[PDB]
Amino acid sequence: CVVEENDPIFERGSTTTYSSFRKNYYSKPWSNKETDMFFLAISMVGTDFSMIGQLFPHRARIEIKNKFKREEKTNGWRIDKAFQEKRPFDFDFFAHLLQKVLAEEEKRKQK
Amino acid sequence: IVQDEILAHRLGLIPIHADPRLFEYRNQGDEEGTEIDTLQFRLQVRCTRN
Amino acid sequence: VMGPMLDAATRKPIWRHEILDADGICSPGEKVENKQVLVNKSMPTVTQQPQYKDVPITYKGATDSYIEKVMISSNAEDAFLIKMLLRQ
Amino acid sequence: RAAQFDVVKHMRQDQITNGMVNAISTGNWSLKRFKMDRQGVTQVLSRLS
Amino acid sequence: INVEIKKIMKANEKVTSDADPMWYLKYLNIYVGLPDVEESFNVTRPVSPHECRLRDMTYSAPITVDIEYTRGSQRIIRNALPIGRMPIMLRSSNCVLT
Amino acid sequence: SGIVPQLQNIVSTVNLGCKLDLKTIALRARNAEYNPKRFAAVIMRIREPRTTALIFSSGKMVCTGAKSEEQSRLAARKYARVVQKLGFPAKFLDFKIQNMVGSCDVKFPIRLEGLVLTHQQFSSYEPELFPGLIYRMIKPRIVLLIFVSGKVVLTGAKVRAEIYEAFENIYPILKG
Amino acid sequence: RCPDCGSTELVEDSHYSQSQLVCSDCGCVVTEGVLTTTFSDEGNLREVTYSRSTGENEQVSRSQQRGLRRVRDLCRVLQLPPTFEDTAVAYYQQAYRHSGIRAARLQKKEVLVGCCVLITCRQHNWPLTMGAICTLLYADLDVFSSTYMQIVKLLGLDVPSLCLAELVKTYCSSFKLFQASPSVPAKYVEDKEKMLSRTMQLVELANETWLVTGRHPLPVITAATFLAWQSLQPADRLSCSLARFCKLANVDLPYPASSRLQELLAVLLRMAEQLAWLRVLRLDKRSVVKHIGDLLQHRQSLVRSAFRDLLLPPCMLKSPKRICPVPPVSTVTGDENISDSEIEQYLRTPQEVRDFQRAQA
Amino acid sequence: QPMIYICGECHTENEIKSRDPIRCRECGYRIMYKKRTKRLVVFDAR
Ligand SMILES: [Zn+2]
Ligand SMILES: [Zn+2]
Repeated sequence: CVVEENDPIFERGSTTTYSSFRKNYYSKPWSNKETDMFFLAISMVGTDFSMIGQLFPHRARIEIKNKFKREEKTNGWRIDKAFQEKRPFDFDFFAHLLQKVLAEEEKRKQK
Repeated sequence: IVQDEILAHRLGLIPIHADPRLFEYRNQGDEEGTEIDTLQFRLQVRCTRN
Repeated sequence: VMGPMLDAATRKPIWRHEILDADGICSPGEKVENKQVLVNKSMPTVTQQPQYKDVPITYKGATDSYIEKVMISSNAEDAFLIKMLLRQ
Repeated sequence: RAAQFDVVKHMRQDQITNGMVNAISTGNWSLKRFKMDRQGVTQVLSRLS
Repeated sequence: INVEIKKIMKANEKVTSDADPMWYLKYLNIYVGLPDVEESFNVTRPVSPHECRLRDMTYSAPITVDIEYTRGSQRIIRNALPIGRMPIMLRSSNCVLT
Repeated sequence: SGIVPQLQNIVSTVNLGCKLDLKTIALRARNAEYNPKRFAAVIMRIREPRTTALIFSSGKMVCTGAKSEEQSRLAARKYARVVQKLGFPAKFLDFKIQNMVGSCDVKFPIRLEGLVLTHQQFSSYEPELFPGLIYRMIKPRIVLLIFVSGKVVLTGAKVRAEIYEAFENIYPILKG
Repeated sequence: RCPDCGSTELVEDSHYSQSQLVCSDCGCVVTEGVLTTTFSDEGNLREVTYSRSTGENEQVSRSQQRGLRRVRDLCRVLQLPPTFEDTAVAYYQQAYRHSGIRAARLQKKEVLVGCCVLITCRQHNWPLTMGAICTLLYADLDVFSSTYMQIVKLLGLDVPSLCLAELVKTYCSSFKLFQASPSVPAKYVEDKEKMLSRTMQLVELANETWLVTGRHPLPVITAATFLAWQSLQPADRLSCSLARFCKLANVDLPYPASSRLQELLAVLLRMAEQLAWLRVLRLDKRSVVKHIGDLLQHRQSLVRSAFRDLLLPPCMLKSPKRICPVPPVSTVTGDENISDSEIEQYLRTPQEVRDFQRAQA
Repeated sequence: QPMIYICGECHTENEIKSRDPIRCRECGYRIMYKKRTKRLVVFDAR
């Protein structure tokens, strides 16, 4: 037996209910430097959504897919420009840049 | 509101000042009636608010 | 409810459908005799074109009757209820 | 399922209504909890006068 | 309709099942209201006994009750939930003729 | 009607006539994605025609995003060449246009209730779920998404002539 | 027909408690007497249906029985007449004939029950939103809508349009503003008939001004009834808002409703500019409600003058100078191959392959 | 053909066609009587 664990809540009094029919999937927004680092990760790795999602702990796979699709639809010129230039795979400096982005977003949240 | 049959029965009981000697008996049938053996009384009353 | 089945010979409704109005429902004020219909009801036989068979409400009575009122109401089941008040 | 069941989705409202309507119209009362089987409880009101 | 029905509701105020304990359905208060007709689409409307005589329907009032239950161990309260229809005797306390 | 629709998406499949190893083509390609935990096919993207293809180990491949049948054929040939460069006897056999989706506009508002009242047996209009009316014409078997803005989307055809005739047939219905 | 003369003019006429067939020409009967059942036996005889007397209604799976009982309890909790229950169970038995429908999960069968009762209520002019139905279902509304579209594409049954007047009649009565309960001050109480008529006029105004096409009806109905409640007493109700009204009425307000309200308010402005006294008063978005009744008095000429100067979403009303831009014709494909360096660009180098293998090793 | 009826409380002449929901304007009553016929009827004073 529970003792003072739950609180009373009034919900759905059986009246005419509004037909929502909308599931607004919460997605974290995109910053400027975040967009730049996403573009450089694309230019370094390609269009492999798995590897991009692995190196983006603050993001999701479906969010990366939506961003890539919107970029291909809007800024195809910048997409091709990033795809033409290549850069070798970096791991340590990539982690340093991740820590820098963490510090930057922490300072932004402090503001 | 008064029934049609009750209204006709009440109208039938109303006496008429016509002299019966000047008229004759209606023959068998002849529901249309003739000038000699019938009389017509018109009653048209429309009630309305003052 | 079908309309009064007019006789093509005289362009007038038959003796059975004489008291019916334009909507097939008997109108108040007239006299009803034996073997006369009050509501020309027809119902489907399926429950491709629907097949309607006639089931009119005939008046069983030795003497004549006069219609005082005809009330038409509608329930939640979309069923039209027609009540005729015959007076003698 | 993990979808928690609630009574509101099964609160049949026609049960008591149909019971009352039938018991008043037909006039036969069958109470199994009391083993009472009565008939002629309700009668048509005479509108002769 | 004013005293005995409340006692009957109080006698069976709590109902629960043996399986899945800590689950219950608690009745708080039952009301009978005024006589209405469900002819309108999900709308109640005051109806006279003569109209019920004409339309071949019943002259009843919606019996509702306020309750509290547990869906997922989260207590949910309902303030107005109809549960039945009680035929209203003419010239009674809740009848429109009195 | 004076208005010509604009084809936006082309879907077409092609069989390679040989078995493929998805891990090999996903390992030596920069534009290849393969996550067997969720989907057991390889996703590739070619940039110049702006198209995306799905490759299966059974030898079937499908393309999406093309604007015309010729662009879809070019993309299929490019993907076949890519597969052949990875040490696979890919072939270009059994190529046929599967689906085409296009968009258009009428430049006047459209009453989505008069259509469902006059063409109930050809449409299923439910504004409570989706704002655009869904019209399903059976003679060409074309599905049309209509909006109050006047812009209409057509799908279900096999050739551009089918989209054109569907649009020229639905135009007087929308105008009336 | 007549056995002697052959006349086929036989008429059915009721004799003195006797039925017979007789010809009107020769008066000869061909068939007299009729056999009818007695009510003394009618109450003793029991009923037999076609399904039970053919072997059907016994080949009913436990899942089909659960589905029909679900239909029954769903139509009973809504207090539906038995005709609705009959039509719903008939539609369910008709839809359960498909092989793809019978072989499904419990969620599919439950949303099918929901869609069946929805179609049942849509048939006999009974408005009922899909939200109130999904409320009584242990499922989500997206899969419900998907299954609805699938079954209306597979069956193609009649689906009438949702009437706005009946929806207003069903939605306005849900408010507690008509009764002077202690939870609501007496200043907010109003008459049900006047509020219903005002809301009906406002939703008709919205219908004729393109405010029911595409958008959900319920937010428009809420905006209309809110404007009606405000116009019924702007002296003590203009300071309130839509959120305050929905909190007082104990009804979940639609999210876009306020925005819809704004649009309707704009329409009122486009009407207030036509009336001389209102265009001289120089009203605004707030002070336009007090004259809403006047706007409803001559709404026809007002909306005609407004449309002679249509309604579209604000996303496209930004003066689009380039409407459906024509793409360049680039259907060329070269001879056989445009270039080959693209393949060399898309492939992975051995160093890149090793880096990929090391990243997810 | 214009079919006319009379409501139960307002007593106004309402014209409705076949297969219509039985109602009346400016009210909500659902009792609809039929007007008296215009045909001639002969009565006996007996
Ligand atoms: Zn003969
Ligand atoms: Zn009236």
